[PDB]
Amino acid sequence: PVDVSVSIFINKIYGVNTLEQTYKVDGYIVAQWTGKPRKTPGDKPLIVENTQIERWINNGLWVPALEFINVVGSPDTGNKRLMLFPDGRVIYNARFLGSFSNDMDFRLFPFDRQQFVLELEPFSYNNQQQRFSDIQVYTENADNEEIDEWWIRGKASTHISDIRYDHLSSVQPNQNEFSRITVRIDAVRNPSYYLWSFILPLGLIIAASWSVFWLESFSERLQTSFTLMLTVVAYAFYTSNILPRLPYTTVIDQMIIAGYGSIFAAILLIIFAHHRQANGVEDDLLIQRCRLAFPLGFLAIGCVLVI
Amino acid sequence: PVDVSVSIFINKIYGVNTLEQTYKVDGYIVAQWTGKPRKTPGDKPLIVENTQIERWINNGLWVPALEFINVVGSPDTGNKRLMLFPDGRVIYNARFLGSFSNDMDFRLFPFDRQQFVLELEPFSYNNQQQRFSDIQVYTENADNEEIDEWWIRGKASTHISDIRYDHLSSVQPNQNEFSRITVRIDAVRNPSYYLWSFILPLGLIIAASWSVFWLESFSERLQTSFTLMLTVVAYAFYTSNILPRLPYTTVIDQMIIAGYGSIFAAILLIIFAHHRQANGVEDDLLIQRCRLAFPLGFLAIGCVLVI
Amino acid sequence: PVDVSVSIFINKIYGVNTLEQTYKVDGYIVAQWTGKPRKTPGDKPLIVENTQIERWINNGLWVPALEFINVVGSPDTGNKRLMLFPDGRVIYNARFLGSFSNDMDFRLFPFDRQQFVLELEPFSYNNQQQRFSDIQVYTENADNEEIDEWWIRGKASTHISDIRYDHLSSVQPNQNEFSRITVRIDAVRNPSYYLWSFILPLGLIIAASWSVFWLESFSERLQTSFTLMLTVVAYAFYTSNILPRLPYTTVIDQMIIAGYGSIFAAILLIIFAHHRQANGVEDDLLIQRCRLAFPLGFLAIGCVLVI
Amino acid sequence: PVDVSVSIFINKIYGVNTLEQTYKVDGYIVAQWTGKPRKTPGDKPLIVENTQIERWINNGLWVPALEFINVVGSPDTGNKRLMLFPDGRVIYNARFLGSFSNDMDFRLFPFDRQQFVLELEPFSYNNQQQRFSDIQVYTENADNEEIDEWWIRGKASTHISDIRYDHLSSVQPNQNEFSRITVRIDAVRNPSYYLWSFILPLGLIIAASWSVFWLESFSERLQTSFTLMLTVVAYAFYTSNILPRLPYTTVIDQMIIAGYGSIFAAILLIIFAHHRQANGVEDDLLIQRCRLAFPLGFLAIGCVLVI
Amino acid sequence: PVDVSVSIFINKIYGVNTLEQTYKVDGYIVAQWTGKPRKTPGDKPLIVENTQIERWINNGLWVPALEFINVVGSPDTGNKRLMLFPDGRVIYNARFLGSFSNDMDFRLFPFDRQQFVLELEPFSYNNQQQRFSDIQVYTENADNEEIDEWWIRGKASTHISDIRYDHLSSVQPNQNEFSRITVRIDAVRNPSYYLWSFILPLGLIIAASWSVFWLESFSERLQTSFTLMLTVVAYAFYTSNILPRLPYTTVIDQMIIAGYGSIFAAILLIIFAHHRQANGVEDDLLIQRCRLAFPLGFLAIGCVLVI
Repeated sequence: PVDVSVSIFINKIYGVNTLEQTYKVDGYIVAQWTGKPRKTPGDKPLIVENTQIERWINNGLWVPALEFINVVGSPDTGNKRLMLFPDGRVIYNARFLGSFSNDMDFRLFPFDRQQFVLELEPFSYNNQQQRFSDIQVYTENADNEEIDEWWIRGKASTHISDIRYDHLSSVQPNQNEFSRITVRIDAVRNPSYYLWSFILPLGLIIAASWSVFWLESFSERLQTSFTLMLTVVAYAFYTSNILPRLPYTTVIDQMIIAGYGSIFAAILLIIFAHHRQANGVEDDLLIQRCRLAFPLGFLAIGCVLVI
Repeated sequence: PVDVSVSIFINKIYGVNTLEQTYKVDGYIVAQWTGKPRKTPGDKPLIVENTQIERWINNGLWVPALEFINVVGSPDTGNKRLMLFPDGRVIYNARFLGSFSNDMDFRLFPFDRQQFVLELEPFSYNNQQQRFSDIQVYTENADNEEIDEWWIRGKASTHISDIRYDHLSSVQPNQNEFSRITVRIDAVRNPSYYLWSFILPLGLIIAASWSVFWLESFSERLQTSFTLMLTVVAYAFYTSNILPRLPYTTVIDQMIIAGYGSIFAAILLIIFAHHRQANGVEDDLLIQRCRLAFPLGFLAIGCVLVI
Repeated sequence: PVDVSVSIFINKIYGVNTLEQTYKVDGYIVAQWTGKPRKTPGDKPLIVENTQIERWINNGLWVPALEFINVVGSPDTGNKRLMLFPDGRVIYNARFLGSFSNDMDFRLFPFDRQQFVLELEPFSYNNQQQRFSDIQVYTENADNEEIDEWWIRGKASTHISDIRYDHLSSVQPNQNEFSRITVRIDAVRNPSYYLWSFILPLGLIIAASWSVFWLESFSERLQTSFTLMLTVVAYAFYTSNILPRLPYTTVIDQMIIAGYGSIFAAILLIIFAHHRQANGVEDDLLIQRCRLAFPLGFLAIGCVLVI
Repeated sequence: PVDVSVSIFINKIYGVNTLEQTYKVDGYIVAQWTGKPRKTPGDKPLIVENTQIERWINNGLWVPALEFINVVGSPDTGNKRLMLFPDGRVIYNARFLGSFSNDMDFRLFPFDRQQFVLELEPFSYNNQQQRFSDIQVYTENADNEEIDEWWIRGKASTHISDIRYDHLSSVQPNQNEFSRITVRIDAVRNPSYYLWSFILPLGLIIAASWSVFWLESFSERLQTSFTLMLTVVAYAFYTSNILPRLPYTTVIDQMIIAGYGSIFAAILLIIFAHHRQANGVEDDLLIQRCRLAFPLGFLAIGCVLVI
Repeated sequence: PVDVSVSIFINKIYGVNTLEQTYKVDGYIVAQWTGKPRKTPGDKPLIVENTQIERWINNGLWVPALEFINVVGSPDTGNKRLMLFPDGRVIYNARFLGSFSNDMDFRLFPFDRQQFVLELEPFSYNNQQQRFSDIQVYTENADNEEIDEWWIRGKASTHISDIRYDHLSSVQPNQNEFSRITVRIDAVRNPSYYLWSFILPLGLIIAASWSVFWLESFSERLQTSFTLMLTVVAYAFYTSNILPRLPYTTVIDQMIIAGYGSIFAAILLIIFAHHRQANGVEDDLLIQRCRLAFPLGFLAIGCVLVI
């Protein structure tokens, strides 16, 4: 059971893919273990650089393949180095950029918060053959968050576990568990742009829609209702052209639907108010009371919506 | 006739491209067979990792090439391993990400349901030379479907078959059959987003369009009809900018066309009512009757559509 | 002069790029010739798979390079095999996916019809050194055309030709000709989507635009004309955001221009009728006349255009 | 100083990237020089194909690296061949597809005209070590200009020069010169599409905007002005969504700004006419003057700006 | 401590990605150091080209791997050469294209100013093993800035520093410092396009929106306000579809929000004027006053909001 100590440096996380639930991570990976002692040039450690590494494998060196479980396709392995010590220690250091997978819930967008995970596991060697001892994940402070799309909330959380693959061969008695490293980094989306350039104008438009009941004529009210409908449609289009593709309704989508329904209920109430009573009465109490009740009814419906 | 037992682990299915009829599949592939026995270091099984694999082949090891039939270009094979047992067993294990093709019908979108298929076949060796014994496909449960784009409905269906290529050589007596593994996985699209953010606003706009006959003046009616047409145009624009490119009409496209035809028929009826009777009679009976005859008749039209 | 018999299996054609005039083609390529006999294990033919291929070339085996002339960049070569027969026969079989070029005229879109071409030619060896004997192009029937964007109409047309590169050396007497295989596949675009969601709504919008002359007042007519102009603009925008990039006007672009001109001529005719006569006359007869002359006149203009 | 004669075949130029000032070039490159004589298999010249080339380099063959200076990243080198003659001649032939950069000015778009340049230079050897003797550039006729986006004006123009890199070491006396081949191909953009589907509808919209002064009432004029503003806005959006991204104002952008300013000046003139006279006399005389003075000053500006 | 002198030639900077804070840089990298003398053919230095370089490493040539710190994934290594001198000097020259990251603040867009940085560092060798001696950064003048997207303001600033990695082993006394080269290039964005086609039309639209108070009727004012709102919505749509994605509000976004607020305050003031005094007195004094307070107050608040 070989003891392996790892350390993963994280340079950047970016490239959010909402539909595919992937994210790009660039950083470093260090893995250290202890092998048979060896003679080096002098007693100083030996340095082996990318191509030369393969040579040592062809001559019998054991370098285990550590696979990113949650990765998406072969990542872009940058420079890689082996440091070989005379006492047998071996250190594998590699720059890596890769697309990783994780369950991501975007329903509370733009106020969502996610957690980027990394999953390391030996590809061929089990835990009875090769064991994980140490994890250390370092994230740069970068406290000037205002510029970045995402805000990291705390340093990385680690988790070593043992994964049991049930569905395997039947001649292998007990060598079916593997040592898996899982790294989690919580982060929150910066909603400033969506607050100011999406939410605030939408609320202003809906308030303007409420301002329809201050028209004197019925024809004016009903005709302007369609201008309001078209306004909401154009705004929803601008929205959808900017916002990311998704298979569920975002919060902004819900505000859009709320504006649609408010205008629809306004049209219904306008028609009803004009054609309610007898003796050619428009029920002036209904119109001039709705002129202030409609904002409060909608605000109560929205405070119930946030639940 | 070599008996090969395979096992395909499916990690993720995503990236549907509607125009190309492709979908990306990331997972593992395992293949086991029995060859001539071999001496290993001790009687313990030997493990060979990516680069060294090629070396063993150059010294005479026979590793057959298994091609994904329905694949699109060279897939991205990640880490790969050979496990060699002293009794002759050989196991090939490889991580793979690839884009696959299949007939996909999106006419009932966004309520469509598809089936992702995989087709494995030996590239050069026929069925009289190399045979498939077992198929085993494992899919993760992933029971929090509400977030995922597609909902897997059931376990995978497998089928070993014999494929016969007619157009071949003329010296080949009986070596013209191949062993093909076929895996099918049914799936259904999540229609929530298109129901709430597309279907509901489209229907609400169509109802608001119906509300034109409740106008008193004729000029108001005809002038407002054009604002309604422009609303439907902007809505169809927003729709088409979001929805996937396709060569046929989706259900939503049909609803857009239905809104167009509804407004056009409304304009025709408005003109008819204004100039049906003599001496400039409005024919208010027609206007009042269609005020509620358009909804029932159009729902009947859509019902005869759906069936 | 080596006789080479080829066979090209065409699995799928897709991914047309209008601006680049490229299209993606995935299939197989087979090339067969007869060489000096060779010793195999037994008298059964020998099979060589991807990597080992290079070894055989390095030991003196002659494998000619066949270049796709009309391809765009290095294609994605999948699995490849060499079949070596004891009598000297050699068969090269390779899976290939590539982007190919051909002159493509999209003026009649969405009613255009194109033909996908493939051009094979030996890269270095001339016709006095290497000759093409047979071509056979196989495409699966796939008679369920309704799903696919393009409809293949008949089997591929083949043509062996000899191409003479003029600009060559001046000491070379006659070794300047090459054997080129040309494959052509005619196909027609499925216009259903563009028929129903583009052409039909456009005609409906243009007829509704003509319906402006049924307004009683002049001011109503002129004010509504601008709502119609904006409607056409929004429609052209929807179109252009959806339709493929091109450097020339499609049929749909001309229909957009036709709607533009119809609305503009309508505005011109409205002003003319308002100010045709002296003493504040409206020339209502002109409005009544154009009310039906615009359908007839514009459809006569469209039918003269379609000749 | 070795004399090297090259030959560049140009198959296609496409894929202009406006922001990056890049263009895709697909063609062939041939380079010939004369070396020490050599023994061939038989007395006929020997042909070496892609993979074998590297082997021949390891055995002492001198093949200089010729770099495309203005290229962007590693181009896609397809098949490459060495033709070795017994008299010592060496010919390197390779298919190449690459993205190239050059100063491109798009200010007069869609009436712009550009020139595609290619820049070849030996990577390691100077002019005293390796010299360019001949250039021969072959460009396809492509006389079906109506379909192609760009019109080539003439065959390629070439220019060999010697480049001196100032910023270098101080021990190198005069070996700081390199032989650079420069190929230039002038071309003019076909403006038909942008003329008919962009310029003409925009001018028609602006003329309709001029038609505001023929409204009788003041309220009609001022209220219609805002729908006209909205029309220009929607058109400008359609424009910018189709037209290529750029860091400067195109001619079409200038026409958009001209329409905007025309509508704004129209609003100014409308309000001025309404309140130029005391007691708010409408001053219809000003409207009757400006209705045909405004297009006059506009088209005067349109002819002036051309200078 | 090996002294290494570098030289970085910068060919082009482009491809700014606002969300990822990356930019593509193409140029050359030169590295010079002095090793033990060597026998060459003659006294002229020996030149080694790309592939052969790798061979020389397997036979014992020491070429240190220098990594770009701020790069994103393996850069696109073009041609590379080794020049070996008899006096012991060794020079590595390589063409490179890569994606680089740096803190980039786009808040003052379109007047933003950024700085493109490059960070060079040895991958495996520390400063006691390998040191940087000289920096020389050469940038082409390119003084025709008007065409290019970005304008470089001054020549590059260079800086050698020593970077200390804390998290390392604990037996290593002082081998925790590395020699880092830092290159900074200030640059300013070309605002012409965003000035003329975005800022100026937006200001004209806002002034036109102010021109609503010159309407005589109350209904005219209130109904026209909604057309103005819709105009602002379409304009914001056009902007956001063209402008680059960002997580914060640009200056242009602030102007859009300001137009929104102007229209909303105009509606508020209209309603207030309609119901300011008893009996729904319209308060013509309020309209007179606001006709000049709204523009002047907007100028004052806009001048306040920038300091």
